[PDB]
Amino acid sequence: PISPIETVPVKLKPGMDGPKVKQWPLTEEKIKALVEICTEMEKEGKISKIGPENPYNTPVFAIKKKDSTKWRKLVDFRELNKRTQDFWEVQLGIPHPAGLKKKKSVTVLDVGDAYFSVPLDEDFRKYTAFTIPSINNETPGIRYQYNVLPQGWKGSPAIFQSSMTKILEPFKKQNPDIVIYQYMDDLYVGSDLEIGQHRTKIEELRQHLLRWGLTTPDKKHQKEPPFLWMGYELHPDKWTVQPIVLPEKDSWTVNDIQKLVGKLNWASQIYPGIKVRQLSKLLRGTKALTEVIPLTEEAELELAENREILKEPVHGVYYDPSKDLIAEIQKQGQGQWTYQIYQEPFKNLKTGKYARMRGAHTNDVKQLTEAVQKITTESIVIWGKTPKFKLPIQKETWETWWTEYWQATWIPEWEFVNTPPLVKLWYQLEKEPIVGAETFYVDGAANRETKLGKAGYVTNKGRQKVVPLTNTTNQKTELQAIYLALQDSGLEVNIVTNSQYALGIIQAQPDKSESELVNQIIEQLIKKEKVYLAWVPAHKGIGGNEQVDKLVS
Amino acid sequence: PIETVPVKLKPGMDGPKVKQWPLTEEKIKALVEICTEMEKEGKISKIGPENPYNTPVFAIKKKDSTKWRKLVDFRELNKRTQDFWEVQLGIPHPAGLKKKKSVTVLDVGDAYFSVPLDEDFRKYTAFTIPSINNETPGIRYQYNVLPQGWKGSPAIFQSSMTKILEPFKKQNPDIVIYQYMDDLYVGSDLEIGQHRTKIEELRQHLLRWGLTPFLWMGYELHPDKWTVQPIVLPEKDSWTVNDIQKLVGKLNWASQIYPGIKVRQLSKLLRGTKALTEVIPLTEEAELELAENREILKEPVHGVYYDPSKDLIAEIQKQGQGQWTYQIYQEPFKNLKTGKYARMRGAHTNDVKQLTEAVQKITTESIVIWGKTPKFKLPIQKETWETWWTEYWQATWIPEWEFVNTPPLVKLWYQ
DNA sequence: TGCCCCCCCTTCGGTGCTTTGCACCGAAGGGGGGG
Ligand SMILES: Nc1nc(=O)n([C@@H]2CS[C@H](COP(=O)(O)OP(=O)(O)OP(=O)(O)O)O2)cc1F
Ligand SMILES: OC[C@H]1O[C@@](CO)(O[C@H]2O[C@H](CO)[C@@H](O)[C@H](O)[C@H]2O)[C@@H](O)[C@@H]1O
Ligand SMILES: [Ca+2]
Ligand SMILES: [N+]
Repeated sequence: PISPIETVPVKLKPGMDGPKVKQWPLTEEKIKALVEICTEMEKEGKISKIGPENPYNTPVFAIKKKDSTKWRKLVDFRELNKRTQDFWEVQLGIPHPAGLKKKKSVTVLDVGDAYFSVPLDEDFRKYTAFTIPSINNETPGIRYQYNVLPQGWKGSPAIFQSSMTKILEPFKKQNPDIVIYQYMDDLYVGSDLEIGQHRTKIEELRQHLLRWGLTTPDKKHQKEPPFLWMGYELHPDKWTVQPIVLPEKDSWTVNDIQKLVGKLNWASQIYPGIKVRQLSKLLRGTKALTEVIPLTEEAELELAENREILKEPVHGVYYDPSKDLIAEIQKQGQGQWTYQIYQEPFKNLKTGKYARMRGAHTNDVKQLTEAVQKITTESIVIWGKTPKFKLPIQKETWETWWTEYWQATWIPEWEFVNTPPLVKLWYQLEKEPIVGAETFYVDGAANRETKLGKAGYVTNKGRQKVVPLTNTTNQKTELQAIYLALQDSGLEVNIVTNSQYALGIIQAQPDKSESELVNQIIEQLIKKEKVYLAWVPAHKGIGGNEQVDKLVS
Repeated sequence: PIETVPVKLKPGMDGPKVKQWPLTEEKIKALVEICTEMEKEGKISKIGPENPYNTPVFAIKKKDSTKWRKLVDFRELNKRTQDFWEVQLGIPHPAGLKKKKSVTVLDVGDAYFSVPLDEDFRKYTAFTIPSINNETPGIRYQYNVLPQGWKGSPAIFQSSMTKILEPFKKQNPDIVIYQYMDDLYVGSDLEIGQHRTKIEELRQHLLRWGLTPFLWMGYELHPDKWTVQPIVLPEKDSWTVNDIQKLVGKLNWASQIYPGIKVRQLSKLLRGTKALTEVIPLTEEAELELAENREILKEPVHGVYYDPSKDLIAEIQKQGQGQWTYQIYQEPFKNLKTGKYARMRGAHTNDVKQLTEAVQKITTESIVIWGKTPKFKLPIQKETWETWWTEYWQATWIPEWEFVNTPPLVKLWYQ
């Protein structure tokens, strides 16, 4: 006699009624394999048959298990999901083996027929109705309603997952010497107990679960390493991911590149140095998923470099709380960053990468800061603390950046590691006008209708320029005016603009941009030795600003 | 045997559904201990996924305090909860609190746990306690009593609050007491020794009801010493073209606040196309223009007053070298207060801690002056703030905020 | 031709000041992974 698992109250959204979707045609091969499964649920009591007073129905189908000889029954509750109340998911994240502490004895279990061992809400079972063709629609057929959590219902995962925790709660509290990682029905259990005591507690747990109707078949009972868990392989002292299959196809479609970049990301968690910039760059564009893409010279090398990393088998280690966490970052070029997290040198807990390009104009320091923020949050999730950082940026560079930037920014306790390429600021704007340097009053303007414009300057030494521009905008002409002044001035220059737009961009010392023009401006700024930018209001009759504003307007 | 005050949400509004953010090991351990004790005492009870609502939770340590304190980010629930002023349960704000020489802030939120919460409203207080490395799915709870940090707690508890304070208020008629969220603000013009003595009396006065994070803590304010930061124009004996350009820019900006400011005579000095470092003398007309502009900036702005029905907004500029400027307003260019902070904790080493301190300081001043907390415009990237601010939060409330990126083209509030 | 969670990369539309162009950001659809 099992302990009845208390039902979770479930309701439909107000004013909404059950689903009525009927069934789509099914192949005879599938219609046949289905009825056999339905009858088994009838026997075990998982499904009741009486359905004449039930006006609802939801389509049904089936697919096979992952490399198994068993079909899987699925119900398209998409319509019922819309009319069902909203739930708060209790699954907040995915455990990671680098967060595990070493244990002397370990076990991995799986609950057999998880969803079908949890009693569904009495009042809700009527809406889970579904019809299966008896014989190609020759006869009417067998209708059923679910007595337990079904597959396809948005409420099944959260309900089963919450019930699984209520069942385990008394076992854990009465056995604090044990660790249990519960992810759905998958179960990890480890202790430093003698193997004999461990097997004892394990069977006590198996009995506890069976006491609430939860079976733990021996086919899924892992007793010997390497334990397969969450897509990894858990050895006593080291862990690793399960082998990665890289498609080596010679003709690449859009979807092929998507699958490739996906596996590379998954591999980046332990294989250090993975890059996907040039490969993903092939994916940018409104191409159909089937269109064939020829790999670029850069993309082909990036794939080759990754292949070399994956050739060798890599393993991570487990977590020792008595030791500090170290996070080390290296710049990979073109806004790419890899890192390693470890407690002892060369024994990584895990690796990862950051390549997000956020913002039209940025620099390496901002990106290194973003990488630090990613690693910090990731570290809190997996271990609940911040690692000490080893960064390829000089204390002086960082001090110069964060003290001068107008936004608040910060990096937790960190030290410099001399591992080129180093991060640096590529130019510095003066805080005061430069004595004896030519003063360029720059300005630009464009016609909103014809999109034609002008950019130019006038200097205190009589130097002047106006350049005509086509297919442009006010903002672009303002950048162009600044660009001209940089090209036409010596190594030191004062520049007076009225473009808040251009000044905001440049004052943040970007070193990279999606704008060809801004990149050209950066290339000039790096060549200068002193550059003072100043803003003045327009149409105030100011110095060369009134003069330059008439020229280009 | 206490009847519960029925509470409703604002019509046409669902409950809060805010995700729980990751917690450091020290904060989770504190929460698991705090909730284990609150569950034994019935103040909270476990719930399941059938409850669709959720509010973030974490833990803080107040200034010079070594013990943890649970903090629920009820900002979303507080915005959706019925305004109790319409229910007449609003707490009036005393204009004389800012005038007292001293003001102590006592954490009285603990008393809210004695009052039960409306059954039908408890589902809206749901929160989830996470686990390290996601070993255990989220463990969800909900409140059965008045939870700390919810705007309804002090409102419902006010009827009980006034009675407890009855005897002390009648014995000390010159003392001001204001209630905001979990805090009590007690001000006097007494000497510090006598002031701290009266505060100790109020504590023991509370335990007289207690027998019938903790209360022992208190923080001292001195609003009579609070100063403002006006817009100032430098004083130079010689000016360069660049100086006058900056000045014309600043004045042109300031004219949105003071409509009488003129720059016509100063602009004409920049008539040529001169080198930025060229020293140019002030004309007779420009000399009077500058002096008259300084005069305008001395007097107050016309038509700026506090409207109790409008939200407060606070902007903050990082000026560098540990300096931080701020303005509080309800209508743009109608600042109710402008100020500056310097040499706070974090100065010269940690921007985020300093800004965190600034937000707390400004909120504390808004509560004392208007009984409102402002919505902040923060000069920081969203990700940078969300990664660190909880490491330095020391207040039992949390203000609303948004993120801005305003390059300082004109150093308007700090020369 | 299902359900729930996490991650990265690209796209796209809403939003607000740089303003009617441009920058930012969150949602979503693609992929990887877990059950
Ligand atoms: N593709 C999947 N869809 C699902 O709805 N599930 C759900 C959530 S986890 C739950 C587990 O199913 P049951 O235990 O029968 O399924 P199982 O294959 O994991 O386990 P087993 O055959 O009972 O040992 O099914 C799993 C899938 F892999
Ligand atoms: O930093 C804001 C950030 O916080 C979230 C989730 O915690 O919402 C909280 O903060 C908002 C900003 O003040 C509040 O409006 C909201 O009520 C509160 O829950 C996110 O929504 C937001 O990105
Ligand atoms: Ca299973
Ligand atoms: N113009």
